[PDB]
Amino acid sequence: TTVFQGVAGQSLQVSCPYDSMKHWGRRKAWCRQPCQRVVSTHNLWLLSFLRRWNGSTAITDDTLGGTLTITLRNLQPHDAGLYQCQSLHGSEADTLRKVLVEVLA
Amino acid sequence: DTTVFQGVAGQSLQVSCPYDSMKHWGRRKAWCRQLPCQRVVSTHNLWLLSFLRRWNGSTAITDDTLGGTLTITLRNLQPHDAGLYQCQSLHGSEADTLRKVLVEVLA
Amino acid sequence: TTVFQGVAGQSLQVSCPYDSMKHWGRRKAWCRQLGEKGPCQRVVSTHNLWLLSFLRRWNGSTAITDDTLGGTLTITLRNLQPHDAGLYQCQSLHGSEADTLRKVLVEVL
Amino acid sequence: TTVFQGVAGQSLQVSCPYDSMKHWGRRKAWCRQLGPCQRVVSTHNLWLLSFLRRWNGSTAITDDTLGGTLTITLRNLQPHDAGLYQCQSLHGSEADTLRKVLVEVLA
Amino acid sequence: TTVFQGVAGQSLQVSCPYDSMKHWGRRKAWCRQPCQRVVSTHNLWLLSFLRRWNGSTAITDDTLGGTLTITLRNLQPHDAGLYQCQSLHGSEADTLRKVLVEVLA
Amino acid sequence: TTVFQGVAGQSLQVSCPYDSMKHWGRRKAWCRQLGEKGPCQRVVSTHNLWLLSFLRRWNGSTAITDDTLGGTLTITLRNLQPHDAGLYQCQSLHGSEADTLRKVLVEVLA
Ligand SMILES: *[C@@H]1O[C@H](CO)[C@@H](O)[C@H](O)[C@H]1NC(C)=O
Ligand SMILES: *[C@@H]1O[C@H](CO)[C@@H](O)[C@H](O)[C@H]1NC(C)=O
Ligand SMILES: *[C@@H]1O[C@H](CO)[C@@H](O)[C@H](O)[C@H]1NC(C)=O
Ligand SMILES: *[C@@H]1O[C@H](CO)[C@@H](O)[C@H](O)[C@H]1NC(C)=O
Ligand SMILES: *[C@@H]1O[C@H](CO)[C@@H](O)[C@H](O)[C@H]1NC(C)=O
Ligand SMILES: *[C@@H]1O[C@H](CO)[C@@H](O)[C@H](O)[C@H]1NC(C)=O
Repeated sequence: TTVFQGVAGQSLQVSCPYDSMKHWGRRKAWCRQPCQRVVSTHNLWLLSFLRRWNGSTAITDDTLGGTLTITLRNLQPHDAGLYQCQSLHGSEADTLRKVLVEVLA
Repeated sequence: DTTVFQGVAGQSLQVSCPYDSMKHWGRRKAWCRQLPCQRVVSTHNLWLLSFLRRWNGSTAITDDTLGGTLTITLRNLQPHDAGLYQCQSLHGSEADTLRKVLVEVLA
Repeated sequence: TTVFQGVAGQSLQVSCPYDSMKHWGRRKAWCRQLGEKGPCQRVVSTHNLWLLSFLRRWNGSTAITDDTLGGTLTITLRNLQPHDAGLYQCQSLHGSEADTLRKVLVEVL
Repeated sequence: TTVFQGVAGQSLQVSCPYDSMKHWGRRKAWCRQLGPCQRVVSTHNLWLLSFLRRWNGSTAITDDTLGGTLTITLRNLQPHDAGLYQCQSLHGSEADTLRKVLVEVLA
Repeated sequence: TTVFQGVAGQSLQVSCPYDSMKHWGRRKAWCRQPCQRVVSTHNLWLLSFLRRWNGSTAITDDTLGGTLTITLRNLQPHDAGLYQCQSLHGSEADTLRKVLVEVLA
Repeated sequence: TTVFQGVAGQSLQVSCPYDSMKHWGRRKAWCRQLGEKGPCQRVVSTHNLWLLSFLRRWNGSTAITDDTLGGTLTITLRNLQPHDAGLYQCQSLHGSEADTLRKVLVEVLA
């Protein structure tokens, strides 16, 4: 597990490394813990660089470097908890990283 | 603060400007001189080709939007090129400053 | 050891030459070494496909490109800060071993 | 005749500006004074691919023909690399000196 | 109306900037003041970088950076006058810039 | 003819520059010359697919690779031994023929 803390009201940047060759062709998803799915990368894998949003949560993927980037805009106290980066393939979903987010003031 | 770059006259000077790639996602960049900030060069009008080097006179510019770095080349640097400049990020008709740069020329 | 020094807040370019024939076909890595035979932690490596070594790979604020014809490995430390100073290794990968191409001290002015 | 100073064991970049319209369509070369100037590297035989890096030994050359900048890279600079060199613009069978360069190796 | 001044018997380089995306696909012309056409860029717009000559006048176009370059080789007093850079579209021609060429001994 | 000397037991690198435009599309070969314009015993040649000329090709402890853009052929003699010494040709191949790019004397030192 990894912990990311950010000041309230600002953007928090969560980085998620993976093996770019192992997960080649797979979309990624950001979910919160069951595991409520928040956002996934674009349906067209060659457009994984595209920033996609759910509310004030953005996801973007560098598939050459193997870096998945989740952005949390306007970090509120409610946004603390436990989340997962996952790699989707068919119906299954391997966890890439489990992430705990903290807020400060 | 304002970064200082030093180059020898008659040689090429590479000025770099880091920025946050998420904050400025999708935004073109520009390079201008202070006299007001007079525009010198901007990156490609199509953001997905920001890596393509654009020239204006002896100044070139390229953008690496994934790494979050803007690179400006001052070709054949001359003492009259010394002065104050700005890396900017454009959206709508506003120009957010990313870095103030001071260019010094030597012997 | 070779010393590279740069101004803080500006990009620093580090180049490691190597024998292109001895390390033909090998991927490269840049790593940070904290002990004479210390952990030596991976920072960034070249493309998983060796014929695409020339493509810039980013990890964080570090970029790597390899010129396998000239035998020159180029590392870019973007926005150099004091915490970047220290000892690093250019390494050539084969199997699960890494051979040292060059030891590099990064100093920050 | 400009002086380019480089640290030994590191790659030294020599940059060489030229009038891009007066040398249009022309190949460029790097040579070392010995005395006659002996040819080291030249740019791509096809002028429209001059941007493509060409190596001879520990010397590389690339040409940006739009901006009018020629770049030479001395790889792994050694003490025996110091000396006088020349950027040349080729046309027919004559070579015009674009820039005389003194290379200085430090330590 | 910008002024360009060049010593007689030597090359004068006249540069006209323009908006590259606005003029995408359009060829350019150099005209002398009606407006008598002197030289225009290549018929194949993807070869606009090609230097075209009319006598001692040459024209070349950088469609990526949006810079048109006119060269008056071996400038002579009878080349002084008022000129125009133009963008050709369909059958019309829009003035990019008006250029005053001046010569010195 | 130029001499390339190496110490016995270590890799020796031979270089053959050539006019990359003149020899565009031609494979290259390293062969041992045993007579006055006579037998050229072929040792190793670059890849049969010319766009793959960068590929390292082996015969025993001898390797060849070709930089067709810069115009440089590289022969590697790994673990140089006395039986490697001799007169060699760098060749440019076309049809059934061969143009001599360079003549090389390989010498071994203990
Ligand atoms: C956005 O996140 C909420 C939070 O659970 C979820 O209910 C909703 O379905 C998401 N939107 C989309 C389009 O998936
Ligand atoms: C180049 O500079 C001129 C004036 O300095 C300006 O009119 C032109 O639009 C510029 N071009 C670019 C691509 O910035
Ligand atoms: C980037 O760094 C992280 C740890 O900081 C590591 O997990 C990942 O493998 C690295 N990426 C590459 C391509 O080396
Ligand atoms: C490289 O330079 C050397 C002189 O230092 C020369 O003999 C050789 O021919 C050059 N290479 C090419 C491909 O011309
Ligand atoms: C340019 O060419 C046109 C016809 O293409 C001709 O009428 C004109 O005289 C020429 N101008 C010069 C300066 O040669
Ligand atoms: C290796 O070279 C010898 C001559 O030295 C030759 O007879 C043999 O056929 C070569 N083998 C291959 C696989 O090319």
